[PDB]
Amino acid sequence: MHNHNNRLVITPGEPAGVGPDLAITLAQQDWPVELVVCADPALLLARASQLNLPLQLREYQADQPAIAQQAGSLTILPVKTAVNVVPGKLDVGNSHYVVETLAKACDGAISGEFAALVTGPVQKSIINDAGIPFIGHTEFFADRSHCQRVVMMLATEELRVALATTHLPLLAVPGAITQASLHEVITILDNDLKTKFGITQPQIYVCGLNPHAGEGGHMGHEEIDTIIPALNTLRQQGINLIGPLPADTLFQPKYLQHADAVLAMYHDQGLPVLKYQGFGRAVNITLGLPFIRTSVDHGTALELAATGTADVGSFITALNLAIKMINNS
Amino acid sequence: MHNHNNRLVITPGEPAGVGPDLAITLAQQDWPVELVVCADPALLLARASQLNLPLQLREYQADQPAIAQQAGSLTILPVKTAVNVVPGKLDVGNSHYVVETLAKACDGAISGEFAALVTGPVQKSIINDAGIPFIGHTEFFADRSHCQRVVMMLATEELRVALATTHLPLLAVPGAITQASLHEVITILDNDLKTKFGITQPQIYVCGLNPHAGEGGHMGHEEIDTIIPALNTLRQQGINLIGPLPADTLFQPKYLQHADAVLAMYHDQGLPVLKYQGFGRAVNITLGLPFIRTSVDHGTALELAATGTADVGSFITALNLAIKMINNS
Ligand SMILES: OC[C@H]1O[C@@](CO)(O[C@H]2O[C@H](CO)[C@@H](O)[C@H](O)[C@H]2O)[C@@H](O)[C@@H]1O
Ligand SMILES: OC[C@H]1O[C@@](CO)(O[C@H]2O[C@H](CO)[C@@H](O)[C@H](O)[C@H]2O)[C@@H](O)[C@@H]1O
Ligand code: NI
Ligand code: NI
Repeated sequence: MHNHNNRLVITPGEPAGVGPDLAITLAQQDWPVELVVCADPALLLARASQLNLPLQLREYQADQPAIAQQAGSLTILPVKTAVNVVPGKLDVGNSHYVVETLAKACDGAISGEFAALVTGPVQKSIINDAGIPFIGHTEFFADRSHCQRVVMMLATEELRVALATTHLPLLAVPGAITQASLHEVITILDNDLKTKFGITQPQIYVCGLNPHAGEGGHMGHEEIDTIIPALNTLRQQGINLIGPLPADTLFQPKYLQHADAVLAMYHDQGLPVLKYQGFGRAVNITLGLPFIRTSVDHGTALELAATGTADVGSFITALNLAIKMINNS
Repeated sequence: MHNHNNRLVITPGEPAGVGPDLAITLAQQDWPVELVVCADPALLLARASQLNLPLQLREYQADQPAIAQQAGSLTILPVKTAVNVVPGKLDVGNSHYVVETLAKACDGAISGEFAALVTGPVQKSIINDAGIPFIGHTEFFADRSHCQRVVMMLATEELRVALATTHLPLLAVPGAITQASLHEVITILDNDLKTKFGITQPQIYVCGLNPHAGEGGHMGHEEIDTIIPALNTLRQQGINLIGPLPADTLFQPKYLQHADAVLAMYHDQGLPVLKYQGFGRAVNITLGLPFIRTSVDHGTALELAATGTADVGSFITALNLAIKMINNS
């Protein structure tokens, strides 16, 4: 989107989970944008009561100017649960409700009614148990957006890793890396660093696939046959790319500090460092969608729902990042 | 070895490299053990001159009591270079000398003449160019020790990762993990944590091979078919093992803090986090050898030889770890 307004939509997600707690907790401070929470209002107020935190919900008025959200409030875009919610207890009765809040939030983000979509956790199993096709937010938003390719990034305030491949068995990773696949992934990554993170000339640092980036062909051939040629084609199109580098070189701070994003070839090459340094404030950012979407990188934490022990760090950081992307855009 | 004396052998390694600088720099403080440096004495004194640091070499007297090394000195076990050494310039003429210092140091560590072997960097190419079979210190010491299996560990003062597999292309990793291979690797790892690190009941935490440790068979089958059964056999023999866990769970500090060592299944699953947090003070420790051996985790840094800019952190930490292993043993 070339223009962004001053309203963000938040879906708390699974009502039995901690998303509601976390939304209510986020709401105890002032924000520079309007926080439009798509959720059941009774739930939020009752969860706020269970946690002993105050909360006033303001009706969402689409035709009004955004009002920067004030401490002790949220702006509600009300959607009703079908059944009573009991914290910690999944109930198939409320899955239509969860997915409805996603649909609404996604439709808004698409049109630009909402400047960014920030998501709390949902539970795939209970959604499926209600007969609704669902894997994650990513596929639901991609399909509803008619978005043909997305790229996963995990990011903290200080470090961004994107993945060339995601939830594949290790056996399948080398075959899944092609020149075509890397072309698509890096184009999206470079495009969003510019358009979403507002970095005019992103420096993207790339991991080899093999240990020591293949050590001259002595420890694998994928760097020579596939990665290097793909990067060179992209550099011809103007994308600033350094690598491929050994992962255990690149992930030293002395080099990391130079990267705007790192592209890991596979899940466990990239995520461990981020989680190590993340202090539980890591944020999932879905690239390639036609709008800004950030997310918590934890689950529903059902056992912690309504306890006051759920950590708000991921959600606060997700919302913080969203807001910078709205602006640095 | 059931008993350790108060003498450590240091091989500075490649004379044209930074190993000599680093040895001379280590020597500017007091140590609780005797530091027997197997190297050319003219080289060390000349490198000390180039770096403007003082240095007195004490002749090594095997039949005397160890004397705790004093600041401004080393104990020399002299071995002559064949040709003049020029910092930064590899010379095939001196490779026989490098390998001779390794042989001597290794023979001593074997017999218990030396309580631990700590190695500076060597350069494989120049050793090979002189017609001498060489890959690394590890294979040279393993073969000379008649040691049938070694396990690589990278460790800092705060975190230890061992690897189930090392310098293999990613394609080869899943096939290289067997019940047999994991049995051998974990036996060695557990044995050395007890005998070398002095941890009576090591808690070893194990990564799955696949992302999310295979997610119940939905993201790979190796955890179910191979890893889990291997760990259960080992737990029957009394080895305390937690996992397999997702790498991007396990490498969070909140869980790491509980592990005495982490076993990563492959190189890039384990090393990046260690290097990230290592601040360049990471130490390679070779497990399974019949003596304690620690090492720098950097190369010869030829361009930095005699500049005073080479970082001593890895070497200081390597020597520090060696000394604790001598004692905690
Ligand atoms: O040993 C590293 C190995 O990685 C490659 C890429 O596959 O090169 C990387 O490392 C080089 C420094 O060792 C850099 O000059 C290069 O730009 C970087 O891509 C291989 O060529 C090399 O053998
Ligand atoms: O999703 C994790 C995945 O890993 C396995 C091992 O392959 O189990 C690990 O994680 C469980 C918690 O989710 C622990 O109970 C277990 O001890 C640990 O090994 C799989 O069983 C699971 O599907
Ligand atoms: Ni994942
Ligand atoms: Ni390596």
